[PDB]
Amino acid sequence: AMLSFERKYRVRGGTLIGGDLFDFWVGPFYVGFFGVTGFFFALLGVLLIVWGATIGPNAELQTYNIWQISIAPPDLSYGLGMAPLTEGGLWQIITICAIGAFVSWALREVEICRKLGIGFHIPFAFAFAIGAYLVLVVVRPILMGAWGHGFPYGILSHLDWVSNVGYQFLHFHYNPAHMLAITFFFTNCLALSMHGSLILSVTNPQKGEEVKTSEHENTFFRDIVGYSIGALAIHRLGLFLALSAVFWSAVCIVISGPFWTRGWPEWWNWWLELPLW
Amino acid sequence: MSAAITEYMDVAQLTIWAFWFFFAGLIIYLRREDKREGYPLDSDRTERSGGRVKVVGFPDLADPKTFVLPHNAGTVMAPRVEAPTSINATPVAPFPGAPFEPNGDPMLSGFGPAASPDRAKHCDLTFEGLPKIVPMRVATDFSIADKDPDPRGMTVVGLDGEVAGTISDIWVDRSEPQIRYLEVDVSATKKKVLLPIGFSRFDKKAGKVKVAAIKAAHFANVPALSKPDQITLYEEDKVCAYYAGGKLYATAERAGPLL
Amino acid sequence: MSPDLWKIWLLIDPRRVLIAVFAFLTILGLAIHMILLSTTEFNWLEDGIPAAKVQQTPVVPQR
Amino acid sequence: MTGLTEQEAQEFHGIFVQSMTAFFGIVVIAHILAWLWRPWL
Amino acid sequence: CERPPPEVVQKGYRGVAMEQNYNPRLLEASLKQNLPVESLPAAAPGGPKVSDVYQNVQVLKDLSVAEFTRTMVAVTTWVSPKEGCNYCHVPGNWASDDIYTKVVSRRMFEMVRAANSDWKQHVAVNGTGVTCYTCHRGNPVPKYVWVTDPGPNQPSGVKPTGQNYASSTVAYAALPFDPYTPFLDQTNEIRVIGQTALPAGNTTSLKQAEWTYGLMMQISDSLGVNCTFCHNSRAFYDWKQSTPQRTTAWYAIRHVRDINQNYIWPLNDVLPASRKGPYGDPFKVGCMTCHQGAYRPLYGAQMAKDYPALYAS
Amino acid sequence: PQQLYKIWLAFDPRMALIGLGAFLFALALFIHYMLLSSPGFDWLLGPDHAPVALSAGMSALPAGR
Amino acid sequence: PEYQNIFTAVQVRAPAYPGVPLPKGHLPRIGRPIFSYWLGKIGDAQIGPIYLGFTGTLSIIFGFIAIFIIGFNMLASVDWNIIQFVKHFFWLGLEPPAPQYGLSIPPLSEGGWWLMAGFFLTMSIILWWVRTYKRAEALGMSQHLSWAFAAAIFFYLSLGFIRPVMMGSWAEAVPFGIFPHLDWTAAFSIRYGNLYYNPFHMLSIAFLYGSALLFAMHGATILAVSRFGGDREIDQITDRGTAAERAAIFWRWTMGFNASMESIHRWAWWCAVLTVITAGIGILLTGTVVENWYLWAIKHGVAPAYPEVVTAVDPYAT
Amino acid sequence: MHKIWQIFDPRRTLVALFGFLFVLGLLIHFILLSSPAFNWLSGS
Ligand code: BCL
Ligand SMILES: CC[C@H]1c2cc3[nH]c4c(c3C)C(=O)[C@H](C(=O)OC)c4c3nc(cc4[nH]c(cc(n2)[C@@H]1C)c(C(C)=O)c4C)[C@@H](C)[C@@H]3CCC(=O)OC/C=C(\C)CCC[C@H](C)CCC[C@H](C)CCCC(C)C
Ligand SMILES: CC[C@H]1c2cc3[nH]c4c(c3C)C(=O)[C@H](C(=O)OC)c4c3nc(cc4[nH]c(cc(n2)[C@@H]1C)c(C(C)=O)c4C)[C@@H](C)[C@@H]3CCC(=O)OC/C=C(\C)CCC[C@H](C)CCC[C@H](C)CCCC(C)C
Ligand SMILES: CC(C)=CCC/C(C)=C/CC/C(C)=C\CC/C(C)=C\CC/C(C)=C/CC/C(C)=C\CC/C(C)=C/CC/C(C)=C/CC1=C(C)C(=O)c2ccccc2C1=O
Ligand SMILES: COC(C)(C)C/C=C/C(C)=C/C=C/C(C)=C/C=C/C(C)=C/C=C\C=C(C)\C=C\C=C(C)\C=C\C=C(C)\C=C\CC(C)(C)OC
Ligand code: HEC
Ligand SMILES: CCCCCCCCCCCCO[C@@H]1O[C@H](CO)[C@@H](O[C@H]2O[C@H](CO)[C@@H](O)[C@H](O)[C@H]2O)[C@H](O)[C@H]1O
Repeated sequence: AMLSFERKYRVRGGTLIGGDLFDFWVGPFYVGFFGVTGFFFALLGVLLIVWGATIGPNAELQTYNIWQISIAPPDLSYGLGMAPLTEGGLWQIITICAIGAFVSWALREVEICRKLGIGFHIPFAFAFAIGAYLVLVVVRPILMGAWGHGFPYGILSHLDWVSNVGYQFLHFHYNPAHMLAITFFFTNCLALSMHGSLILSVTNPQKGEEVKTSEHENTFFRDIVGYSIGALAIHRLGLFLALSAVFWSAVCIVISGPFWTRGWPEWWNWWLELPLW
Repeated sequence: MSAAITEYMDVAQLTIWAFWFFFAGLIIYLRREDKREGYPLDSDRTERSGGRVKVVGFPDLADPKTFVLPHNAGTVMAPRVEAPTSINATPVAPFPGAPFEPNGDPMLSGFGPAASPDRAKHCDLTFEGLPKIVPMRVATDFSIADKDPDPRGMTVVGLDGEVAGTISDIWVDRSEPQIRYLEVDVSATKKKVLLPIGFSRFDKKAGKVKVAAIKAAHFANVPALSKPDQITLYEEDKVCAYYAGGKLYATAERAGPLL
Repeated sequence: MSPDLWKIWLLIDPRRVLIAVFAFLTILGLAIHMILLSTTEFNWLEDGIPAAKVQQTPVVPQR
Repeated sequence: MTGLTEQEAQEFHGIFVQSMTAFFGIVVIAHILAWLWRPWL
Repeated sequence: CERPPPEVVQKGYRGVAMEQNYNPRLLEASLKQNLPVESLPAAAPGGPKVSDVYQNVQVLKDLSVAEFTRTMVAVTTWVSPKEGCNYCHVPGNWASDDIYTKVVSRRMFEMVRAANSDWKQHVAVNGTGVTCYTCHRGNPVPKYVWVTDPGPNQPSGVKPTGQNYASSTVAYAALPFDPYTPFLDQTNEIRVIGQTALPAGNTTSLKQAEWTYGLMMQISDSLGVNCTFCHNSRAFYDWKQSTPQRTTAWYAIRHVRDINQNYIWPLNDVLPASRKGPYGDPFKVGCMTCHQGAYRPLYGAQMAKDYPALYAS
Repeated sequence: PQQLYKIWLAFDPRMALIGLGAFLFALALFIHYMLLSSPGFDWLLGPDHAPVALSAGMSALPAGR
Repeated sequence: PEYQNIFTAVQVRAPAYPGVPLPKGHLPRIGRPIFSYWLGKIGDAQIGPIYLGFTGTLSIIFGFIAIFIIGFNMLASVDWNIIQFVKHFFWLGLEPPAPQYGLSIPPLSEGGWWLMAGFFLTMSIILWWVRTYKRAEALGMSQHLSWAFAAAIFFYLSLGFIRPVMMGSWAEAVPFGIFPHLDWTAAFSIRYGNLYYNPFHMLSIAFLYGSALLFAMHGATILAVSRFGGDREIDQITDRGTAAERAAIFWRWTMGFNASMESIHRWAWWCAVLTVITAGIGILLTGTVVENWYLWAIKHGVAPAYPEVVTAVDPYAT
Repeated sequence: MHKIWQIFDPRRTLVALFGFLFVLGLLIHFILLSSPAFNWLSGS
């Protein structure tokens, strides 16, 4: 329900669509109009995933093992048209439901932060992950030419899809945007570990000692590496790294196939064929 | 000493089960740490039961943790008791989960986006015991960076682009050199009010400050300081909350909806 | 062009356009010379003209 | 809105029209030569 | 950089992503480089026999004179069109053998006739066949031969590694750049993956998987395909989940080993020194010598069926 | 429509011209790219586009299920 | 539009801050701090000073020797041609001894230099860990950072030292190079049957994605409430203001549960450390108790099954 | 007609147009170089 200091903040208004029709709370959650739409999109998507598991790929390979349940996209011979329900149209319906649910979630966040009077950084950051998913299942299939290029919905089968797509270019480590995205991911993990460690160390000092001040935080990292970035700038940098990783991963996957159809090492030939050497 | 314990079990399976047990323990620990602020919850279940059933969920709360503050400022318990308050609003509808209406004049109501708790009434201190946020009239060793506007004498305009005063002084932070506040000399009451940087946009071309939170006529109700050289944690929160309330209560079209 | 074209410099300062043009033509010339060096028709060093007078051992025909 | 006088717009418009006309004439001549070299339609 | 869309061929189950992608412009340019040659008209059947008008015929003993001269005319076009017939035959007569080209060609005839009769599980699935033009393409010396690569120069006291150097033989990766010698000439194990879930006496090192990877990069570059043309990448060892082309490749490796060990090496005495590598071995045959970047030589053009002198019987 | 000039009483023209120019340029780029992808309307291939014919039993693409 | 606090509009310059005084028996800090204007638009515009003790000097010496050996071998691999060194720089590497030596010492050109470089680099890393511990303890702070660094060092040593000794050969170790060590990463997966089916690999990937998600959420949250003074996290921890309350309430309304201003930094700490812990185990189980991860997953009913639409005849089974 | 520049600033539009024209020219030249039909360096 409510935290002991929450009742001051449950005010009316700030909705995008609906007004007073859906302006209420359900337990701890705020629903609104987009809450209703997103919840029922998610419910239908879940029920269709369960039915697709019930039907199975055949009558012999059907199983309720959670690692082995997979719902697959259509064939490449259907192009961008609509496939029969049992032959890959269920995947398309579930994809539409998932997109609807994600957009509803983002809009509900926008409503919540309008109500609380805070900035809009959080839905803005969520839009990057939504865009990466959309590149995975919408932009790349259209550029390639068929819905069959999307990945299957299964816990272990989409790993098989990733592996085979990676080996279609004979060596995926030599993709340059892939290297940039991996560098950003590793750097983000390092920065998060350091931020957590420093805050906990300052807040929980040695025994029989008082809480440390803001000067200690800067002095520590100036004495380790000779530079300190600050309290606000560490959060700036964390957001920047986490979003750059996703942006460059989307770039790396959208150029594989649509814009390059050979092995990835060969792409570096422009460097090796310069007249300098 | 081999890799097969039985006909079906092996080492790499026992290792994953041990990891799952450790992970369950870690999740319980983290959720218990999460519950040091705002619990036990305030719900209908407690008040119907006459203050008998306390809503904490699972897991329950931890034993109190002690923070000791520097310069003999005192001691604070991480899980503590706080006095229940009477809000300045009134429910829109009697069913549970209904919103509240900000009774009175919404800007001067202390409810909704214009709400804040009551923090300690003492100034934040440096490593030597000085006040932390002070105007540049006492932090004389500070200076404005080169090739920068120096926003003294800039006119401040309200939400509707109407001038509401001029900047008189800049409040900076001794421990970390950066600007935390602007001082506006309102030309409607002959008073001076503080303005957080997070609510002001620097138009460096024409030398202006844009305040999109409240209108020009609203600069006459900003909460004031006790002394003209330092600020306390209470007053800073009050000043920020007053401007935050304008993000919803400024105009008739800001309550929504679009359709 | 128009006789009154000289007013253009009342909008653009000489320094920031002189630097840009001088830093631009050099890059363009380098790029064109490299593009010509890349082709087999307009490479003046390896064209075989005039004659070779350089003897050109077992070879590796995989490369 | 832009803080320009009337003549500060008139002279700019006149010189802009003259320069753009000359620039377009150049590219028209270039495209005529290119078409006389190798048609692309 | 390239622009979409590509031409896609699906090979596996939907959602498994076993597909081939081609750039149509690159495909058209590659097609322009692999056209076949229109065959000669059929000979008049009958007349004098070969074994009664010629002396030093050894390989083509069971033909007719018209077919014999037609075959000679065709192989003049396939191998040495610029030089003509004096390239192989000493001027003055035709029965003399005092030149190395005639001996080499006599061995090459047997190699081709063996290829067209003994390895039909490789070169006769669709009846494409093998002719002299498959390798030479009108040149006396084929364009895609290999020798034992010495690699970049090293200091006198430094032991070479054979890797960590950019090379087109492994498609510009930092893998061992000479996979020909241990696999396509000698007979080393290509399999490195174990076939049990738990350890049982499989002590293959991690450095041998890189040699296998280099050979596979060379193979896929020679055929112009990717890995999923023959494999499912979640189990490279599993024949049950592979494609029918993997069996053809398995037989092709043995066919190339046979060609190198039994037809090319014994000729190392009579070939001139300009046909040998720095180690003293001649030019050898690989996957690139016939396919030249296509999944079939000449994309499967059938010109061997018109010449009955290229079959053992 | 008779009194359409009132539409400029609600929308600022200075932003409207920027938006219209940007949208029109984006639409033109998209349509040109779509034509460039299509196999019928591709002028970069040249007026004298002659694809390679297959003389014998040859196929440019391998077979697939 | 509204100020998003992504860049600093107006900067303020105060004199340099030497730092909190150190206790007796410490060397003075070296260097005089200077200010950078463009660096001040995103963070603090002050660089230096630094503290350099004895452990810090030893780390520098050991690490520079190791890096010099690596570079010298990369240069020798192209026969002292500096231009060819620049051309092939990303492809060059120094590589471990051959598999026919086991755990013995080969000649210099055949893996001795690799062993010496690895030893010196490991020594420098250990000394740097000791330096971080000492600097944490000199100011009266706790030792969370040294524990996280210890986890990273554990994964590094599993990757380079412990597993080769368990397998009994140096050829199982990773080379020193840009493209060479990516080749090693690919060959390791190929040799041991599709590392996607290693469950500790799955856990490690989950924790990496979780670290990215947690840092994005925390950064966006703190930037959203920074108009209330939310960036000063210590004050909010010791005296909860509107920033912490609004940050908690946003997430409680969004997903039903929330953390604290103090507690969230614990979620950050454990998520990153568990990324490398589960990594170090995942490769210690590979080749020692599991031979083929795909067959292991089939044995435990994890790998999915597909309809048989393409298949091949086995030439070893005729 | 001579009233656009009251709405649009001239100084920035000059540099914007100058940059846009050069970017477009470079793009068209690169595209033409990538087509074997219109390449003027190796086609002849
Ligand atoms: C053989 C295979 C190749 C390879 C082939 C590929 C292929 C193919 C891909 C990658 C992709 C990635 N690879 Mg790779 N990659 C390889 C080796 C690596 C190695 C390594 C150590 O070797 C690393 C670190 C990586 C790392 C990466 C990342 C850069 C990237 C994945 C992150 C991402 O896309 O976020 C994206 C994040 C999302 C999509 C999250 C979306 C979630 C949204 C918000 C939906 C909500 C979720 C859910 C419904 C909510 C409810 C759930 C519960 C009910 C609560 N690869 C090998 C060499 N790699 C992927 C990529 O770049 O994608 C853009 C990709 O497609
Ligand atoms: C872009 C930077 C990183 C990021 C940011 C980010 N994620 C976010 C947010 C932000 C800022 C939120 O505010 C939002 C949130 O609420 O967090 C608590 C969220 C969120 N990120 C989530 C997950 C998530 N983020 C990921 C990644 C990332 N998120 C990036 C690394 C991943 C990865 C890498 O895999 C996952 C799994 C959720 C916990 C949450 C959004 C919840 C949501 O959208 O709920 C609405 C939908 C449902 C409740 C049900 C959907 C119904 C569908 C039918 C489900 C199945 C769809 C699917 C296509 C089929 C199955 C797929 C198979 C692979 C199994
Ligand atoms: C929680 C797991 C994550 C993690 C954590 C982590 N890393 C850490 C720490 C922690 C907690 C530290 O405390 C420690 C540190 O100091 O952080 C600031 C560190 C660190 N993590 C580092 C790197 C690093 N971490 C990585 C990853 C990760 N670190 C994980 C994702 C990676 C990856 C993904 O590959 C790298 C590369 C270092 C920057 C630092 C530890 C540095 C160290 O120990 O160095 C010892 C050796 C030397 C200093 C040798 C120097 C010798 C000479 C100075 C060389 C002279 C030549 C010179 C290089 C020429 C070029 C010019 C120079 C001027 C640059
Ligand atoms: C038996 C039965 C009912 C079966 C049904 C099963 C079915 C069908 C389930 C499907 C239900 C579907 C499809 C939809 C329902 C959706 C509903 C109602 C609820 C789902 C909510 C949801 C998606 C929760 C996911 C949350 C998860 C898993 C991860 C979030 C990331 C994470 C680990 C967060 C933990 C740490 C937290 C709380 C961070 C937030 C947080 C941050 C980031 C701060 O910076 C901060 C700063 C200062 C103070 C506080 C905070 C703070 O709390
Ligand atoms: C101007 O610059 C000069 C020329 C001076 C120097 C320049 C050098 C350059 C350009 C260097 C470039 C280096 C690069 C690109 C390095 C890349 C390194 C990478 C990517 C490394 C990645 C992984 C390597 C790992 C994980 C190796 C780990 C090895 C370990 C942990 C081995 C430990 C071995 C031990 C402890 C062995 C002990 C055995 C004994 C003690 C007997 O050995 C003597
Ligand atoms: C079809 C029946 C023929 C004929 C008439 C010839 N060849 Fe080949 N050939 C191949 C290779 C790798 C070599 C060695 C490289 C070389 O020596 O140039 C040869 C060599 C010859 C020669 C000798 C040419 C010379 O250098 O003097 C001659 C005269 C010759 N061939 C004739 C490879 C192949 C093939 C690939 C497997 C095939 C098929 C053929 N050759 C077929 C023929
Ligand atoms: C984290 C929870 C862990 C719980 C279990 C703890 C005990 C773990 C013990 C296993 C450690 C690995 O133990 C190692 O296994 C391998 C593989 O079987 C054994 O190898 C041996 O048995 C295998 C299998 O029959 C045969 O190839 C041969 O007999 C021999 O090589 C080694 O002799 C043993 O040293």
